[PDB]
Amino acid sequence: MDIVMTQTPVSLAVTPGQSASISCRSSQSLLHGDGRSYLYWYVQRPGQSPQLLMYEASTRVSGVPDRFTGSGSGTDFTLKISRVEAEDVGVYYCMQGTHWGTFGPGTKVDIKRTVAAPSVFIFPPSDEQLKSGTASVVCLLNNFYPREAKVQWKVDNALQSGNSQESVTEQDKDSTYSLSSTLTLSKADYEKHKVYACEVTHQGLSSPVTKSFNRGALEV
Repeated sequence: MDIVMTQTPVSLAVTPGQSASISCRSSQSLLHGDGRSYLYWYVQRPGQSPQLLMYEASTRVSGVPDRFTGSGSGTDFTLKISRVEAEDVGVYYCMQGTHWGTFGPGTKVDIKRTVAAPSVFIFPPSDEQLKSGTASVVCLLNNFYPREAKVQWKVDNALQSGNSQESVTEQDKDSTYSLSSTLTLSKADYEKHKVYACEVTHQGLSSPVTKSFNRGALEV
């Protein structure tokens, strides 16, 4: 009698770094006389052709990351991921080896985009730009989520507004953003002040972070 394969769950969403384990079930036992159960695990990543991950239920294919392990015998099997990584997105199918048939229904492994606080850094202007008579101070926000972020400039601890421009990258595929905030002053006005600081507000930060530097350059 031909074998019917079923998988659970239909889908799961996890954060990179978590563990996971999906299940596969066969309508008939896959156990052979040699004590081995002929069960394959495949993954189909977006746009790619299926890739073999496991054979004989518990033997990982050479080259497959060691985060993948397999277990099970007879009619019930599991694929285990000790640490889910971003590149594990895809549909995971099981397939029995007793006779030629279709994949199981598959389990789509999604990956949740969590809140990521930005890494903030400030950059004094270069002497080459100061020669042109213009000073541009840059505050960089690297790889954050979600998009909403506030950058408040302060010159000698005076709140600034109207002399800064923001440039954000397109959404990454990590779905994170990177942003630059450039405070532009004349060379004369730049050398009129000592402390330059950017204060970033982002829901990934329990409190707003301030990066500063002291002209003449002490980074605080």
